[PDB]
Amino acid sequence: ARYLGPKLKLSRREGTDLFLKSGVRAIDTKCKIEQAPGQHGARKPRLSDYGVQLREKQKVRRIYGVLERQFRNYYKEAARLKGNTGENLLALLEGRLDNVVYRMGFGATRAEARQLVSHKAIMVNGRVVNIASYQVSPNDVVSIREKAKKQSRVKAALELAEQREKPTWLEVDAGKMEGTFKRKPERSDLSADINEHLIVELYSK
Amino acid sequence: LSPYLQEVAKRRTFAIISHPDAGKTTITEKVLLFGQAGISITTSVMQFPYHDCLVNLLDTPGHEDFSEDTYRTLTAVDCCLMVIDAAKGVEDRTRKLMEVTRLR
Amino acid sequence: NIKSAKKRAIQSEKARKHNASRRSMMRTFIKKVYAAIEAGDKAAAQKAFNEMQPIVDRQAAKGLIHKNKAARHKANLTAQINKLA
Amino acid sequence: DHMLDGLVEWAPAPMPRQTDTRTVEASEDKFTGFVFKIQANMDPKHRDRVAFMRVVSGKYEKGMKLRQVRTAKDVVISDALTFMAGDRSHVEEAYPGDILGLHNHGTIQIGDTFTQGEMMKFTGIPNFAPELFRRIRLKDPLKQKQLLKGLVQLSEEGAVQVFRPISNNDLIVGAVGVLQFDVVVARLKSEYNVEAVYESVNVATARWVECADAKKFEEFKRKNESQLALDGGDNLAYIATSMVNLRLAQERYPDVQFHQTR
Amino acid sequence: ATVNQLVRKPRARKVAKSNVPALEACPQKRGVCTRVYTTTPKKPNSALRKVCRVRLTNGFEVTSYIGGEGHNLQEHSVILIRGGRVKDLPGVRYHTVRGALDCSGVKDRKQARSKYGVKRPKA
Amino acid sequence: MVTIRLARHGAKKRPFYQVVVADSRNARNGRFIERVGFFNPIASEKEEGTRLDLDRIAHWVGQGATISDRVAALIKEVNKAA
RNA sequence: UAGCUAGUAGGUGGGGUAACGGCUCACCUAGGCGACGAUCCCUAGCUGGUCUGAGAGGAUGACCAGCCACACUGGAACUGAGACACGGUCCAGACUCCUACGGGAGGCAGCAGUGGGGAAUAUUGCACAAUGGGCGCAAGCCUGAUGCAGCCAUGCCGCGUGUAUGAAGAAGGCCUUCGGGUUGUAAAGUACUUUCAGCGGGGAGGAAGGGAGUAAAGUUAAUACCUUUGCUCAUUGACGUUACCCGCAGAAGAAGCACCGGCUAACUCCGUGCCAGCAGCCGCGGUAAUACGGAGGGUGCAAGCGUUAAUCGGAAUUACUGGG
Repeated sequence: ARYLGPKLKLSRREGTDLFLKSGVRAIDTKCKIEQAPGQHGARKPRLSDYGVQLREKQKVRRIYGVLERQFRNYYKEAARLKGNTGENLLALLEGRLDNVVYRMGFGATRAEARQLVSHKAIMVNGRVVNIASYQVSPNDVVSIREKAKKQSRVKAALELAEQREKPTWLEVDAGKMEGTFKRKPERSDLSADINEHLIVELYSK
Repeated sequence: LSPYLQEVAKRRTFAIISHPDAGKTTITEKVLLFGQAGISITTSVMQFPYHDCLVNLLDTPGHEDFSEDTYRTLTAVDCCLMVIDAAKGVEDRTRKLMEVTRLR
Repeated sequence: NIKSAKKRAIQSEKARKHNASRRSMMRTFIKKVYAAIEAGDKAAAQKAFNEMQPIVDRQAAKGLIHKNKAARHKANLTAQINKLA
Repeated sequence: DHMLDGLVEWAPAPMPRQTDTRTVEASEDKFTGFVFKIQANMDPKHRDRVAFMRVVSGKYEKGMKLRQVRTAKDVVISDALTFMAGDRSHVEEAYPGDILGLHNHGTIQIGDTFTQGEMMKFTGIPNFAPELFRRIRLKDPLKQKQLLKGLVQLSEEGAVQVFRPISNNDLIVGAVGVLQFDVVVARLKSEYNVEAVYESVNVATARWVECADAKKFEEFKRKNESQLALDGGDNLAYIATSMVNLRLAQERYPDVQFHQTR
Repeated sequence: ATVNQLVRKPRARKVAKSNVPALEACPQKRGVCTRVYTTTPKKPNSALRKVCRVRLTNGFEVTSYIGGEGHNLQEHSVILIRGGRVKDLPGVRYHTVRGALDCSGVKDRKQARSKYGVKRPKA
Repeated sequence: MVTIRLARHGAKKRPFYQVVVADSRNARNGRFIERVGFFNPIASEKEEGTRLDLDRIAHWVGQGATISDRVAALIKEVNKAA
């Protein structure tokens, strides 16, 4: 299910920083970004329409860590909702539990947040959840149980939370590690760069 | 004097072991008469409709290439019936069977 | 087939004479009245109808006749014996 | 006719038999009927393969629930055949000191012990090491499945242990004796129709069965991947073509929780 | 047009026949597989294509193409037959399954080993 | 003979009974006249545990429906003064 | 497949069915069906529904459910409210088995399971704990329906197979213009954590009922018997070594499959040389192959991945929507 491989090769493959190597350290420049995705990365591709659709889809997926059948299930869930499909799809991607744990700063990278959810540490509404694909309902409270609280791995990785944008739609206590979930995020608030329209194009055909 | 042990005493075991071409089949077929009930490739068990007790039988193929049945089913049977012909006499089959039966 | 509930077989054998024999004698009385229809004697027809009426009502009572067959017999046979008379 | 009086007068009560703890007498409970042979059965429409037992201790029950000790499972067995005058008679219980016949489907091997909770073993299985005769090469090659099933049915027995190499042909019939005409005659049954006439093919010495402990036999599988062979009962011996290869196998040091299966 | 003729005679959909006459839509078949020989192909190929005339077990006489490099077939060795045309031989519309019955897999293959029946290299 | 009885719907190890009026010769999940209410035996204390419309049940009592033991226990669960 | 029908079409009367009824017999007439497909042949259980399709449509109807038909084949009757009858009867036929050969026994298109077929499909398992059915006032009995257990990645869904840091940008492989690049934060090292497996302990819920005793109200002459409701006690689990929770240890046991000319996502080197071979279509290989095989690298999917077989869409290439 999980990739568990070259998480920094994917950032060179898409060109943009996928935040898979976020970490305690800052922007690395240790892998020759944008100029070497692989062995023949010096070639300039033709880069057609289906090409940019597939690159955008795999970019959003390797940001969010979602497999293809699972993301197709998210698209099928977002297609039957109201409003528009493009905002609803990114809202369902943000509604994952490991993404909420990542936005709280409880862990440096996304796989660390997925491991923190999976190892019976992340607890929402008094009920411990192991599945990282937990659809977070509005008006919930997420925290860490006392037997797994602050064994330093949440601690220094919380300092990275002092360097992030710290978005509006969720609030962290940062004294007892008790987060608080709020209303659904607007499209003009989440990362301002990814394109949902190419994903709609690829899953519409 | 419970009848359970009194008919435990009425259950006995004789299999049969012998030389090749000795007559296992004929004597078992004729003990079938006595209770109103290549060569040698099977094993047969006869319980019995016998009058006094109910003594079981257990046949075995008698050869050297055969009879690896009887190395583990002479352990099953308490007693032992030997059948020896006079033209054959005491041969290596009988010596192997006595090497089996002296261990128990 | 070997079954503990084979008793309903031979007991139905115990049925298939006796009740049917009653049905037998029932219809012979009915046929007797038809003999009167072939005789032309209205008094003998009335006597045969009075002879067959309580036994066919008793056979309608005992579950053999479903009280509409025997009603049909009484109806059309009464129609015949008062058309003849 | 004079033998019967001697059979009555001379033979004693059935003796106790040795376990790992002590001898179990013929007055106790916890039925000690382990399986002796899995005999080469005559097949009317089914196999059941056989179960001869040692029920000397304990009087039978019709709805008794046996316990497989080597797999440690509570197995409910209500069907038990009595051998009245050779014919496999009806479902009957008896008095202890008799030998049954049960209905097994690839579950119980030779010597699998039975109690009602005494989880111990006997001192049996005097079975030997085979002498590898030739092959199976599938004359009239239609419908392989009668030998891929029905000889595996014979592979659990003490006489026959079928060896499957990786190359999916040339399957070795195990014999401990010399006369393999038994299986050749047994190939003419209701579920046996392939002939497989014999010739001379040299495979030398018995395939010493060995299944080592974890984390260590994986590289032993990997380094000689063309030199493995599946066995009757999903085993891998080594492969036996010569004594020198067995000396190299002993030089390779396969530390093992050893069980002979023979 | 002329809808009254469509009232008289209903509009009939064309029933296209299957490319493989496989006796009521089965994936694979098993046959006797005789007559192993090489065949010169149709026009733009010029090869020596190993083929086999497979007497199937339902009575049909199909001819399947033998893929791979090397085989052990001689008038015998019952195998499995799968569908799919070859576009190489006029009359051959089937393939042989390797990793199936008596024909073993292709020796020393590494890539594309789901096809041609080759197992994973264990060493 | 009509009767009011449970139907045993749901998933594996997840029972969900359907109290329903049906003939005795029909199957458990078979043909029924009409459904009235439901029962969930694994329903812990939450927003809804058991719905049961007593009007149609009284109408079928007025027709001659035989009430089983579980349905009579649910009638004694839905009490008139409690 | 253009004529079909002689109990055929209608009527009167008798009989018969729980009941109208040529359902069945006696008499009279020549009608009756049919080009808006009668009679004949092939195929097919029907439907709610399933898949696909914007819709109209197309195939299917396997699992859930309703009806019909069948119980080795055919025919026939009795019981009853209901059968012209799966585990009821008889006869006729075929195939097995026993016989003391005079005569009998059998019908898994039940649950299991076997032979044969085929590419292809399971265990001769536990229990009435719960529901339902049958009988009994009730307690209790049966239930291969059912509630489950075992196998199969057959389909869907979820989790894991580590995470953070880590340049000498190490070793090995591949390419090269032999400068160097790629594999590659990948691996080694350090610091944490343990989902799921292994082991050791607690532990719900599916459980309502039923039995004994007591009290009250009805009933009755009756504080006796019986019905009903509180209330006291002993309790009823195959699943089950249950779901779930806690503790021990150690990254420790857990990643493969297809493709890389275009369609359609991704590049080189070596080996042959219209040969070996690939291919869903156009298509390549004739000694410089981005197509064959091998290596490296990448791409895609993930406990699944490719191929084959079938349906729909694209196919407005069956056009009623929507063609000439």
